Amino acid sequence: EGPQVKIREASKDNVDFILSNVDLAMANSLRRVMIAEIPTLAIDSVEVETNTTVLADEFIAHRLGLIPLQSMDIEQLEYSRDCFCEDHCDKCSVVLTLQAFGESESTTNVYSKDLVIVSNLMGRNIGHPIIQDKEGNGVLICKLRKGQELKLTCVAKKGIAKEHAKWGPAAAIEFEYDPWNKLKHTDYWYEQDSAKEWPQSKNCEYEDPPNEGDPFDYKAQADTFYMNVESVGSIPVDQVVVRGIDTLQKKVASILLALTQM
Amino acid sequence: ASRHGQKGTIGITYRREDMPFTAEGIVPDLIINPHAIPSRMTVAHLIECLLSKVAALSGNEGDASPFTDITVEGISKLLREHGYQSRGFEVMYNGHTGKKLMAQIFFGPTYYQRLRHMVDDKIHARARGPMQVLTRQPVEGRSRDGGLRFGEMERDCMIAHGAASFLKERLMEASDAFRVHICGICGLMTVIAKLN
Amino acid sequence: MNAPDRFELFLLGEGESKLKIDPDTKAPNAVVITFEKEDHTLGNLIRAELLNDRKVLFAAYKVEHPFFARFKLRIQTTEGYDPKDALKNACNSIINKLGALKTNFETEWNLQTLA
Amino acid sequence: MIVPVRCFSCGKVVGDKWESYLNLLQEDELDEGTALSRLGLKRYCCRRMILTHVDLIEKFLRYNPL
Amino acid sequence: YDRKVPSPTGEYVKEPEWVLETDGVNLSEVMTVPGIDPTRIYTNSFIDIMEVLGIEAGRAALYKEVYNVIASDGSYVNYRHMALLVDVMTTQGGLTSVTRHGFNRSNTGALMRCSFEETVEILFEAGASAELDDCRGVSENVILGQMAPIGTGAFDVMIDEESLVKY
Amino acid sequence: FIVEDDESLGHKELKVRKGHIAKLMATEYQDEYTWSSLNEGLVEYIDAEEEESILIAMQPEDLEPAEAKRIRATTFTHCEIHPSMILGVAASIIPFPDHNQSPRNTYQSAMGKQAMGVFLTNYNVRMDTMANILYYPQKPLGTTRAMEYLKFRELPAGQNAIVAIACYSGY
Amino acid sequence: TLSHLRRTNTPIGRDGKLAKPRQLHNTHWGLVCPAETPEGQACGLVKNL
Amino acid sequence: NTLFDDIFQVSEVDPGRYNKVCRIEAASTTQDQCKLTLDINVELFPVAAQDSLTVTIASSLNLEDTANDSSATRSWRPPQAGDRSLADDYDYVMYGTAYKFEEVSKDLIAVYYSFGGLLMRLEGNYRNLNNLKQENAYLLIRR
Amino acid sequence: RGNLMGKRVDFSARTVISGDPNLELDQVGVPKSIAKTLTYPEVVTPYNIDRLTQLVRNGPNEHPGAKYVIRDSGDRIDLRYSKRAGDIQLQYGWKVERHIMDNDPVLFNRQPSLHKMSMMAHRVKVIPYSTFRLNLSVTSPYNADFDGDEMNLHVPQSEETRAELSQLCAVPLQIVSPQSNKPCMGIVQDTLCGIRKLTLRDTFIELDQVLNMLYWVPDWDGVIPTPAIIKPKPLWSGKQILSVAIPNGIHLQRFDEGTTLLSPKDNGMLIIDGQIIFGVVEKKTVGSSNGGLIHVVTREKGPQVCAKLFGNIQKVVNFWLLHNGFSTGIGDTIADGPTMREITETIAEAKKKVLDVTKEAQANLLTAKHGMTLRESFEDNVVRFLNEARDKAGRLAEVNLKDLNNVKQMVMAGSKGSFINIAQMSACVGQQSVEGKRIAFGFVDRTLPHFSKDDYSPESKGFVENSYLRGLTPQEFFFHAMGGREGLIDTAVKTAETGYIQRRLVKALEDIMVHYDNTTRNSLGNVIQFIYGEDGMDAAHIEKQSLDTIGGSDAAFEKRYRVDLLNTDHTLDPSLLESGSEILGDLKLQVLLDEEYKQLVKDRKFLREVFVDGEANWPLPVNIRRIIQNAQQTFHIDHTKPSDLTIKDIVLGVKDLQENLLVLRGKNEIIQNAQRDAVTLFCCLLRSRLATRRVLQEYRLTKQAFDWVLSNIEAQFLRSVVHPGEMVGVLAAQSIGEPATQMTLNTFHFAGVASKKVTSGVPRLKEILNVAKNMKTPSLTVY
RNA sequence: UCGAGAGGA
Ligand SMILES: [Zn+2]
Ligand SMILES: [Zn+2]
Ligand SMILES: [Zn+2]
Ligand SMILES: [Zn+2]
Repeated sequence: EGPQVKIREASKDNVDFILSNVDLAMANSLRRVMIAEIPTLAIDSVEVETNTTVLADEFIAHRLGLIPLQSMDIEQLEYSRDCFCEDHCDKCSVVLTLQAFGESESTTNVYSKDLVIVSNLMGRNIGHPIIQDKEGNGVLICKLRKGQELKLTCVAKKGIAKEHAKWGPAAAIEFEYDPWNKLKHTDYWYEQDSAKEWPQSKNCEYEDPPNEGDPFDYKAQADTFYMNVESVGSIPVDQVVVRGIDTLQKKVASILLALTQM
Repeated sequence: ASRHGQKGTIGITYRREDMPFTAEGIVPDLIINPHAIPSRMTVAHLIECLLSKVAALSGNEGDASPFTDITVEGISKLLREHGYQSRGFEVMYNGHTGKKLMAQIFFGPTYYQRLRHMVDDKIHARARGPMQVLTRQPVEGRSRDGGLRFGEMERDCMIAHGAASFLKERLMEASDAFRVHICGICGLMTVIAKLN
Repeated sequence: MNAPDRFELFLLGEGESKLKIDPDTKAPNAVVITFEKEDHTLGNLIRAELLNDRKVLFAAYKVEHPFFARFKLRIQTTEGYDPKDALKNACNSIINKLGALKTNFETEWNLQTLA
Repeated sequence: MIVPVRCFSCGKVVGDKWESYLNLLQEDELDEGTALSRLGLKRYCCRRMILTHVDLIEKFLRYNPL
Repeated sequence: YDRKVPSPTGEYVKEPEWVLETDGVNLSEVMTVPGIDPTRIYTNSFIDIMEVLGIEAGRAALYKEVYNVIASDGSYVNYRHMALLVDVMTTQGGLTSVTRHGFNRSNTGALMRCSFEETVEILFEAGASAELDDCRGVSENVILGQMAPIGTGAFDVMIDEESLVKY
Repeated sequence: FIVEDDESLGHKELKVRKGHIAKLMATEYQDEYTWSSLNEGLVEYIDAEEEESILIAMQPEDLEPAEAKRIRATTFTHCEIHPSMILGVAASIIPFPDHNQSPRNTYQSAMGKQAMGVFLTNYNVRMDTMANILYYPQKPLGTTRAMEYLKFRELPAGQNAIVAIACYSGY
Repeated sequence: TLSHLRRTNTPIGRDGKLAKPRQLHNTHWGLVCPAETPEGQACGLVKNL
Repeated sequence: NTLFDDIFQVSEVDPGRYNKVCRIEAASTTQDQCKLTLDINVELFPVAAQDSLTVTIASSLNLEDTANDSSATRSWRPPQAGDRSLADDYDYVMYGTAYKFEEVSKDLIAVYYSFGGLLMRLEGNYRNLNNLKQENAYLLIRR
Repeated sequence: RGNLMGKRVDFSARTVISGDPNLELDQVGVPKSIAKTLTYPEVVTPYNIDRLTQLVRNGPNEHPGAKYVIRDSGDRIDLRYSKRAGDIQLQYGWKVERHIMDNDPVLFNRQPSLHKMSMMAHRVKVIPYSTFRLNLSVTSPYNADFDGDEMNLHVPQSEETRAELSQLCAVPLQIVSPQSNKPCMGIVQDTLCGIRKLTLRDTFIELDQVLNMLYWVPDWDGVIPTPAIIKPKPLWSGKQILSVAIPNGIHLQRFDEGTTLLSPKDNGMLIIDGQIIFGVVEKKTVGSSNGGLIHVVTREKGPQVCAKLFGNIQKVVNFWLLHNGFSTGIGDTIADGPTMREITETIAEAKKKVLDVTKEAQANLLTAKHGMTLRESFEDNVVRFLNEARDKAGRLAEVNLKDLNNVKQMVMAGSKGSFINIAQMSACVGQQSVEGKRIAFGFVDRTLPHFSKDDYSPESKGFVENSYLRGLTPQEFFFHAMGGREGLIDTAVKTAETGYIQRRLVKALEDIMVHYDNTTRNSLGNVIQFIYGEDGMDAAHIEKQSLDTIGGSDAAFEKRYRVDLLNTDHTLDPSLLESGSEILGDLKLQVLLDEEYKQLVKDRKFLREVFVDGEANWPLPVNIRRIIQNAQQTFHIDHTKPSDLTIKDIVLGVKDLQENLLVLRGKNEIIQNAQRDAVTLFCCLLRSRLATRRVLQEYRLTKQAFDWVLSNIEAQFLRSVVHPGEMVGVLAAQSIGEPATQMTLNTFHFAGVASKKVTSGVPRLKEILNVAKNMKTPSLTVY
């Protein structure tokens, strides 16, 4: 019914596909939104009780923000600034706790398996650290030996990646179009051969070669946009793409809405 | 700075979106300029960009080294077999529009290093403050709130410019300044201070 | 510090509407529209969409300075015809084009299983 | 100084990955290029992140606490 | 040495000649040598020329070097810049040095002189032999921090009476 | 190294052989056969003066028998270990200094004193007037052999970051 | 930290007439670094071993 | 109104360090005395030696006006979608502006044009008083 | 030295400078604090109160504010504290220490400022992030690379001190350097590296991208042009779209290298009425050059017009370039496979060449040159072969490399790159030498112990056969490491030496100024000159003009200048003039055409005494080879129609004008004689240009067009006169300090004239200024 | 404060 899509292969963390009947600008704008303007959740203010670890109070505080948390029910949660509470709360904040003591004489490793949510869940899949380790203890924090202590109270708040890269649930967007380069948007630098020196792309298989002899297309326009989207875990790989379209028309819905207002 | 003597300074920061990307979706950790290398003649840099990419892709820590029988043609062969373009150049897309960039940016993980010279500890601005104990002119050093010394040659400029009145006030109230009473007969600091 | 806040990039300030409509005095039937709290992300897909209309005589966006997230947008159209409606239609058409991909892919993911 | 969480260029999580990588070259006894091929480290920016990293934390730990 | 010279037809044409350059400085007797042009014959050292020919032929040979010294690296400076300084060293009488001795012992003002190099040396020779200061020197107005007779304070503005009543 | 004219099975070769290597490697494996064991007369200490009357072989491979890549008397007294050993501290940390212009490396042999990273490990316990550390330091991707001895792979100066030789606006 | 240790400062006067000393002498081969030197002031006077 | 009508035969196709464009030399059928230097793109339009290409110059297009101190018509309007037709029938087609009116030999003349970046030279006569001044003029090519 | 001539000052600021394309030529990016940390005083005037009270109530922290409020008395109300810090009565005649604002004239100093420039008046633009933003094109007068480079300041206090910056020190005022009479600034870096790729024929910009390029010009009228084609896709020529930035009402002509009025290599430059006709843009076209667009733009249009163009070009060019892109790699400096065999065979003939000559030196059969010793003569021959090799081996890769190579493109535009930069990097380094001489034997008879005694071979004497691409060998390394150090060793002293010179000059200079009678005097009244620089002209107004008279054969001067009304073949076709036949065969009107030719030929012979070198091109005021080209564009003169004036009008008109071209007014003969002596050359040029025949044969001048030219040339010349009060001698001090700062940092190779070559730059300049009787260069030329 | 050393571009 207009712009068409075909999934090449789809995994638990990655989705490869093709895009037909699409504008190049809208294609590049799609990745831009998926990168930054995607609403997530992560730590914003790490409160400290005791720290004896060889890492600076702020080294740790930084680390945490980067630890992924389940953001499946992101929209239900409200932005802290948009909230009515005197700073923080359940409807906008997910309090966590990281209590630790190097009892084991060994190199006492700390992971996501060590942090506990101390706020009300509100019966929603949100604020859960993402574990992707075989032994079931994802994302390493720090290490302690003997009398070394660390007790925290890290607090999660909404936010998009345009504020800080930690709310970036797009691990990297693989973007490609016209691998045969019929449209001729790039001038291939070569000392001997153009084709031999320049690597042939995976996306050549899914497109028609130039066959040669025929003069370059005068009425040229870009199409067939090959894309692989990688999630970090904060949100499922399917939601990543769809929410990217959702927020984009939302960021546009705002413009006309305002146009009417004026 | 790179391990070559290419003393770089930041002059704006963009995040992932605006920044250009390879087909794999790789944005550079920073952007240099093609204008450094010919005036500096920094060749070892271009191979340090190169050799580091192969060293990262192969996993086996690639030997940079000084006097070793290793050539770029030897490096390129191992990079060509690694799938990537042997010359180093990668087809990049404009982070803004998506439209392919006519020129293919040299992409490689050159070992960079942060320097102990930061702007926040370099900056200063004084609009009247503590004056020298003997000379009554602004003090020295940003710390003790010390004013910028308008050098001998700076004066030479306000003279050449024909700014007889700029430097007339710049040497006075706009900096040092002074009011005295002298004898008409002797022309010395000899009149007894009373006024009232 | 001197550097600004990261939220200032997307949030809206003290008395600055997401759009400011003014009339370009240089050329007739032309307008200049500033986008506070906004970047290429929109302007680019707005440039591409406005071009596709036949009544559009001119369409160009300009990121003033990469310091401040505000781009001006100049639109000029046919004599008599208002440029706001040219923006209004395209703005809606983009959502119609977007909404199509939101659903096409939604069913396409159900169809696709699994790894 | 602990395995740097998420790559700086792309942005893929690198916390859990240490314990696996550090053993892989020992429990299985193989090269880095094979370990980095596995672990899902596709693009080179993610690949370097661990390989080029130095886990000094380990040396700081052997200093008696206080 | 190739030399552009006018053909009888009117046009200027490349007419080369034989010029013999040396590594010695004696003009007083090489000029007296027959079979050589004692007009075109220029010595590197202008200091000889000034003594051999005369101060105006001296200023002439002073520029030639001053010019070529800048013209060397293919650098250009508008005549008047070099033709000022060159004239500066000659407009005294003989040759003036552009160092402590040459110009800092000149007719110039005491406070305008103690600015360059010799500071307490020029302050003692001025007070003992009793001398006045024009208060026209740049360094003088600078020291005093008063309206210098430079561009902006060269002339002097006064109130007009004609257009005061008029408006 | 010391080079000698006699070789019954060959022609000429330095007093150091393939047996002495394994002999040295054994000490390095356990942590007897040392540099003090090279008292043997396989290496000599060449003074600033003693150098006036001598003949050193550069690469023992390039300078030994009868008869693309970079441009290539037979009365040798001594031999060179490696031409990398001609450079000081910070100069060793420079990759392919041979491939680079000489003053460029001279400007770089100063930047090393401005570098961040880790200068020690104790620092936390060691109270100091002004100290700089790196959040996540990284050893170089490109390595120059000498670094292994200078402990640069253990205590770095920066990170390996993706450099884009670009013209992305005018900043 | 190492670079401050393997270093050599030189004085002035007495000698140093129509001589170098700064310019990298042939005899500096292997013993002294050909590139380690501090620009301007004491350039070629302070060498790194 | 028209200001030229002729056909030219391809003599030389010269890139000269270039790629997207080619320097072209041709000779007229109506007069052997007359010649041309044509600068022309290839990517979209390919060129081959010895070919009959119906060439034309002309000024502003249409039948009415004929226009009253514009001069354009003022600025520029896009090709719409299928509305309004000028001399669209012709193949390649360009727009440029003249500058030099070189006096060759007695009757012979050479008029220099600039198509933004591209250039044009031509010889012979029969053009005279109706050829140029106003200097702004188009270019047309058929089959 | 440190309290009177240069002292610590208030209302000054220092922080790291940053490049910016979106900043104006005459702009400064003062940090959001700094302009908050600095205060300008304003009187409570009715034209500011509302803005001022708002700013006072805005206080000393909310960006635009005020720290102190001064009363009618000696009271200074400090709002940082105070009780009524928010109130403030605000009464007339009161002072306000207000925080600096956008477009606020301010003094900008890049230490060390030598010349008049490097000390401009940048109008403030307050921005975030802790760095002093500055324009890219304004890196030429300061000579500052943004590599952590930090810059000084001084904010003016009175309205009068501010008026001095605004009206005398403003950045476009200093756009032309009176030093070399040519521009101070031009297009650089990306804006130079890009524009070449943009201005050509192989470049087509598609409509979508085009529409924005038009909006990016803030001066753009709104007039969309017509694509340089039609075809199935409407494309645009990079030049055509750049011609937008070039203000309409300007015509440029170059003709360089090839140039055939239709060049295929896009040589030279032609711009007419702010539109590109044909050619490519290089350092010669845009960048600071003695006619390179900007020079024409300022002079013809204006300084503000030019300052606006500088920004226009930057923003537009950079826009296409951010979207087109650019890079350089290892491949960009790689020589071809067959070229690698041919580049190595270049050294094959050279290593033979040296040996064949070495074998001559060993067998005593060497000729040994004049003055030079056998040893000296030999070394000079061996040094020639080494250069001959590398300087050609450099051309061996240069010509071999394709145009798509960005390394070649970087050099082809200018910006950052030279032929020697490619040569050493790609082909070969060459021989490194200390004190001119090759690597001497430090050890007895040997350079290194790794080499044998008496090895005079280039390999052992310091030659580096290898390229930087190939890498160096230990020997090659230490050898370049020796010669490379020497470079620094001397250059450091070279830069410390130029310092003492600059002061010596400027000190001895100071008091020297143009007085109110064109008399260049000083503090005393000691006359240096009677007319400034022998003409009494301001050095910025002067331009390199060709005097037509002096050149050509005597036949061509007669064929172009002799007007004989009485002749049939030596008269004017009445298609040129109106009264052509009614004035023909005239005897009373021919009087003047002979008298004109008397004064016109008189010049050619006098000039030939002056410029004995037969050179016609000289720097002179009023660009007449333009005022005449201006009429043909403005008045659209025919082409077909005859001249609306007569011969009596030309000959007298030209004569009557000369009278009005005054410099000195003084009644007495001597001063009037001096005024004639001052104009002398200008008239020689004027008469060469306004010859009664020329005016009609090629020029085509009407009455309207000619009378306009006479009035234009008069005001332009009277505008060109020097400004009495000009510190002329403190000036022409640094307008010699600045050229001397660089130069010697490149000087080296070639003997024979070994004395003059070594005693060049600064070494011989100490000798000159100091004026000491020491040889170094005794050498006299014998004619 | 004062006088010595290390860097900045
Ligand atoms: Zn409440
Ligand atoms: Zn008294
Ligand atoms: Zn008293
Ligand atoms: Zn990564």
